[PDB]
Amino acid sequence: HKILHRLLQD
Amino acid sequence: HKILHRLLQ
Amino acid sequence: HICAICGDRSSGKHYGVYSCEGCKGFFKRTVRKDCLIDKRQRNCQYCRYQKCLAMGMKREAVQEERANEDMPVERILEAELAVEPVTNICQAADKQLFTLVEWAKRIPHFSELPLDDQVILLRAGWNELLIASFSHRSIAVKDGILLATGLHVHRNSAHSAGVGAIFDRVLTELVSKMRDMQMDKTELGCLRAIVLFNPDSKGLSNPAEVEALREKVYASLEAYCKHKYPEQPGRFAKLLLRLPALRSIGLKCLEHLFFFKLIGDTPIDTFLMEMLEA
Amino acid sequence: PCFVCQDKSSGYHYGVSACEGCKGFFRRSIQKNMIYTCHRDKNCVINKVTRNRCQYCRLQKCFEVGMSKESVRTAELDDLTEKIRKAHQETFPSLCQLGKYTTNSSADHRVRLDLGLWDKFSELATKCIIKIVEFAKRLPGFTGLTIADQITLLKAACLDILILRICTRYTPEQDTMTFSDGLTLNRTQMHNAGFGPLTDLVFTFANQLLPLEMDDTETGLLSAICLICGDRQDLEEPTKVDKLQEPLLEALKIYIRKRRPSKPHMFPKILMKITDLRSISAKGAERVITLKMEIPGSMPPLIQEMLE
DNA sequence: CTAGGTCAAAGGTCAGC
DNA sequence: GCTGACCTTTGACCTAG
Ligand SMILES: CC1=C(/C=C/C(C)=C\C=C\C(C)=C\C(=O)O)C(C)(C)CCC1
Ligand SMILES: CC1=C(/C=C/C(C)=C\C=C\C(C)=C\C(=O)O)C(C)(C)CCC1
Ligand SMILES: [Zn+2]
Ligand SMILES: [Zn+2]
Ligand SMILES: [Zn+2]
Ligand SMILES: [Zn+2]
Repeated sequence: HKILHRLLQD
Repeated sequence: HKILHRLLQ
Repeated sequence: HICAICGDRSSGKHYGVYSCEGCKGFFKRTVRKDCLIDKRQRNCQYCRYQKCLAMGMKREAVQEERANEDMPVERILEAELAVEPVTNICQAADKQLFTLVEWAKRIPHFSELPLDDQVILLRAGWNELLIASFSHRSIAVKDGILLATGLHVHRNSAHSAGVGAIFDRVLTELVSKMRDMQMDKTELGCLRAIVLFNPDSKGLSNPAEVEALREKVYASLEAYCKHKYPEQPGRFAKLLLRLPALRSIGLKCLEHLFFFKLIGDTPIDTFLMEMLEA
Repeated sequence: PCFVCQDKSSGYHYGVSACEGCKGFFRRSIQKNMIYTCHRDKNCVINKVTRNRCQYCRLQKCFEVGMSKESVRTAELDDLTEKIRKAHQETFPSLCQLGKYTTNSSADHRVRLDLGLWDKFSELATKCIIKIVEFAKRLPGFTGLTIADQITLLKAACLDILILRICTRYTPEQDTMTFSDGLTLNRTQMHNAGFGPLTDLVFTFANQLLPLEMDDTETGLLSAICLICGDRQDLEEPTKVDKLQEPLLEALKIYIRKRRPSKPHMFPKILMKITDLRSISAKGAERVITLKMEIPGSMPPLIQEMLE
């Protein structure tokens, strides 16, 4: 999914 | 491994 | 055979006069950019330059025009400080993956690169990154490794579930070598910065900048090996040589995790499960 | 007149009228296989007052006026460099010295395997393995070594040597590779001969070797470094292997930057092609055991003896 | 008369102060 | 930023076939 994408999100 | 030995010596 | 300007040692004639290298460079730069004089006191532009012209130097003989500071080891030093059987190692892998995402944001130009580029670079060589992490973390202990949760894993217990050949591959080709050559934390973060800036990764949007950052990592790590270990002539080359073994181990390493996944026995954490499922 | 820099001639040198400076420049460039990079538009005109400025422009003008490349005919660590150049050039003839030919056996679209090309490719493979061991012998200090450890290094690096050598025989304009006897195969024939899934990546490696502009010396030294590696398992004297490979690394660096002043970053890249070579040979080793069952007869002796 | 080879004298780099 | 010790490259001159 976007777990890494959301971990770098903020 | 005959080939290797014969080749080396 | 003595310099006719300041009495220094001379190898031959320059610009028409016996001279040394200092007067040579001084005259050349003075012509390009437009008081007793001996080697003790040659450093007044008049005298120096005026004595060069007086002894016979010709301005027409001059021909025409023919630890770094963008990837400094400074940021790697800051990075490695900033962050730093089978089921336990998957545990430590998942715990470390968050800190790897954090370790990405401390490389000088990792933040400025694009949205897709971050995710691709990070989940392209994550296993080699963390394998380098605990491989460098396992220098003290002999035949075992130390995880991110303070777990010692070694010998037949590490060899219990048919996972000993790869463990010995890491111990022999990575841990014991890093220990035998005493690799600094800086050099570790440089190697992991090279593994990080992989331009041969799939789907990369404008990978030329990634490869360029890898170039600056090459140069900065090399100059760092020039300053830190000048006695060791081959320090940059043989520490680079560590990367092939890292990829070879990471391959069979990752495939072990692949079959382990597709049999459903090992409880794998979700964040770890992502990187295995592209 | 000098057709390059419009200077006084000294005779007809290398095919055109040239001065002494451009003559020495062309001889030094061809003899040392130099690689020049221009810092401008590569348009830099060369004459009496504007000389140098860019070496690539001067050499380019030498080739534009018609100078014949064909007419052309520290030291401690360079000795072994020239030695390995001799060994690799005498154990593997370079691509531009083979009167190559072609065949038409399964040459259009891919099949699972062609028995005849697998046959000719098999004798070619045995031959090139023999010459691989011959290249190993002529390396400095490889003979005076543990026989079990020599067999270890050859068993571990044979596929890497094969992939590197066969990828230094690639033709980009035709997408073809050429073997040691002149047999030239296209990508389809390479697949049908017994490469299969390796093909795509192997050819990939070939293209990845094109920007590096490696010559015979760099290929020989890289081959020796892949051979002499202290990371191979089951080694009885690994530290002496590492010590034996250090001067090969340093000589490779000195040579690479000797031929490239404006690109002092090519040694880590050429050295890091090993990182891909490891995976390619790693999948090829089991590609052999996939070829085990598809052949009706059996695997040739040296191929299976050196690849397992 | 043109190859290859030589070496004084141009060019350049880059720690160290 | 200038300095100067240390290295590379150029080209006029030379010898051989
Ligand atoms: C090499 C190794 C494994 C893979 C580990 C991965 C993919 C990441 C490790 C992260 C850690 C454990 C970091 C740390 O210690 O801080 C597996 C499971 C194949 C079994 C043998 C040991
Ligand atoms: C040995 C061989 C294989 C690879 C050969 C490679 C990668 C290069 C061969 C180059 C030759 C044979 C060059 C020459 O003709 O000199 C593979 C893995 C397909 C399996 C079958 C036997
Ligand atoms: Zn002086
Ligand atoms: Zn004064
Ligand atoms: Zn000219
Ligand atoms: Zn130019």
